[PDB]
Amino acid sequence: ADGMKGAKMYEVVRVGELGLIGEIIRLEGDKAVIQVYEETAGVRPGEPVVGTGASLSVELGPGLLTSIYDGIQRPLEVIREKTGDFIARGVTAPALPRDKKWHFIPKAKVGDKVVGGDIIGEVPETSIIVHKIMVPPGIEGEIVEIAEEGDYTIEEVIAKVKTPSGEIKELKMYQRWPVRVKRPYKEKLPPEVPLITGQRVIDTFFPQAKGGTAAIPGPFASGKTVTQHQLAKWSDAQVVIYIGCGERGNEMTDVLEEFPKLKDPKTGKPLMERTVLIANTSNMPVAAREASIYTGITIAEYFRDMGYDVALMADSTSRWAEALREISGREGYPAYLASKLAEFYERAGRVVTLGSDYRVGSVSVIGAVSPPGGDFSEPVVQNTLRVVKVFWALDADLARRRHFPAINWLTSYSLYVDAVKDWWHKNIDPEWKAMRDKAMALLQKESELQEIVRIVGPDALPERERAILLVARMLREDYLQQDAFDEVDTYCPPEKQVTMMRVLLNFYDKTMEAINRGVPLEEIAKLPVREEIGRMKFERDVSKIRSLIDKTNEQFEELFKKYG
Repeated sequence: ADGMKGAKMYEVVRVGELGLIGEIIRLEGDKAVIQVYEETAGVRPGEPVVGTGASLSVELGPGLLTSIYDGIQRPLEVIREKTGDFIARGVTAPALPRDKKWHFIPKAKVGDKVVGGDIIGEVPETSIIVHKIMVPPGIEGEIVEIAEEGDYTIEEVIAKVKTPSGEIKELKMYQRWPVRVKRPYKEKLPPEVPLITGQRVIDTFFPQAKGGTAAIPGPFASGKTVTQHQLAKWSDAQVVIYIGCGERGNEMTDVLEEFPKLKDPKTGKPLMERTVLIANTSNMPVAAREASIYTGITIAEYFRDMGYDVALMADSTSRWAEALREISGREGYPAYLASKLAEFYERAGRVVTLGSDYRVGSVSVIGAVSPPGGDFSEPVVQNTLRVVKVFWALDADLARRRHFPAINWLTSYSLYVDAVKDWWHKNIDPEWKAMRDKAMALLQKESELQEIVRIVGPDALPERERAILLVARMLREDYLQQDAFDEVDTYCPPEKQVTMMRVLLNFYDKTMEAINRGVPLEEIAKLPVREEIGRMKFERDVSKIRSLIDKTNEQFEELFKKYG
C-alpha cells in the first residue's frame, strides 16, 4: 500500500491488479477488469472510489508528432533549477492540442461503404508526414455525412456513419484505444522485408526485418548513442516512436535542447516532425513508466495501421526496471516481466492492416538493454527470450580499439537472415546470402587463428593462413567499420554494400589463387589496389567501386606473369 502520486490499484474481490492515475482529489477509475464500483480500496484519509467507464487509453490523431508526453499521454511542462537546467514530469492536460486548426482533405463521399481502418481523410500534420484519418476499429456501415475540404480542430465531427443496425456513429479526426489491448489487423505477415538501416554490419550480417524484434546489449561506453541516432534517422521507417530520456541525469536536458535542431537526412526537414517521444524519468512516478511501452507500441501500431513502417525505439532500461511492493498471496518476479515484456514484444510485426483496401504497415522494435548493475542474465534477459530475434552486441573492448560501430561480430546474431535473403536476392544481388556466409566463415576462421597464434606465436604461420588474416583484416577495417561522422559513409545503400562485398571477396579469391601459384604474400600485401579498397566506403559512385574488381584482377595478372 505504498505510493504518493497517481499510481495503480490493489485488488478488491477477485483477480484485481488494475487501477488508475486519478487526480482532483482521487479519481482512480480506468479498470482493466470491471467491478461493481467501490468496495475495498481505502487505506489513507477518507479514500472513496469514483470509477469511470473508460479504460486506460490513448488519443490517436493529428497532434502526436513533435510531442513528448510520458508513460501515459500527457504533455511536457518544463521546470527550472536541476541537473542541466530542465526537469520535467507529466501534467494532466489534453493529450492533443484542442486549439490547433488542422487541414482536412476528404477521401470518401456520402454513400460509400466503410469498414474499420478505412481511410476517409488526410491531414498534413507536418511537412514530412501525412496523417491518415481512419474509421475506428469495429465501426462499419455507410457514410451518411462527411466534412468538406476545410480547416477544423480536433474535437469537430468530420464524418457520420450509419451502421447496418441503423445506429449512427460519430467520427472525428482522432480516436481512443486501450493502451494494453493490441490494435487489430487482418494478418500478421511472416518476416520477409529487411529494415534497411544502412549500417553494413547490421544489414549484411545481423539484419532486422520490418516488424522484427531487436535488442542492443549496451556496455557503458560502446558508442550506443551514435548507433541509436544512426538507426533512428537512416533506418527504412517513415515514423519513429522513441521511449527513454532519463537514463542519464542530463538526458532530459539534451533531449529538450538538441532534438529540435536534429534534421531528417532523407528530406532536410527536422527529424522531430516524424517522431513521437515518450520520456521516462526518475522524477516521474512509476505507473507512467510501467505503462510507457504500451503507450509507445499503441501509437506505433496506430501509424502502421495507416500503412507506414514504424520504428519503435526504446532506450530506458534503468527507469523502466524499477521494482515495487507486491506483498500478497502470489507468481514470482522473473515471471512478472516474462508475462508482459513477452506480450509487449509479441505486438511487433508486419501486418495486412484493417481496411477495405489491401494495405500493409509494420512496427519494428529496437530495445536498448544497458545496465549499470553488472550482468544481464536474470535481471534483464531471463525468459524464453527467443522472442527477441536479433542481438546487436555493442562491445567496450571493440570501442576502445576504436572499431565502430562497436558491434561484436562473434556474439551478435539475427534469426532473420533466411527471412530476408530473397528480398536481397531478387532486388539487389543474387549472391548476397552466399557472400555474407563466406565473409562470416572467414571472420570465424580469423577468430580461431588469433586464439592459436596467441597460444603459439605467428612465427610458424604458413602463407595460406597469413593470407586469411590479411583478408579478414580488410573485412574488419574496410567493411564492418563504418564512419557515422562522414558525409558519404554515414549511410551505405544496399547497392553499395553488395558491391563493396564483392570487391572484397574477389580480392580474397585472387589472394588464395596467388598463394596457390607461388606468389609471395608480401607482394600481394603491397598491391596498390589493396589500399584503394581501404577507401571505397568514402566513395559515393558505386560504379567507381565496382571497377575495383577489374582493377584487382589486372594487378594480380601483373603478379602472375612475373611468376607463373
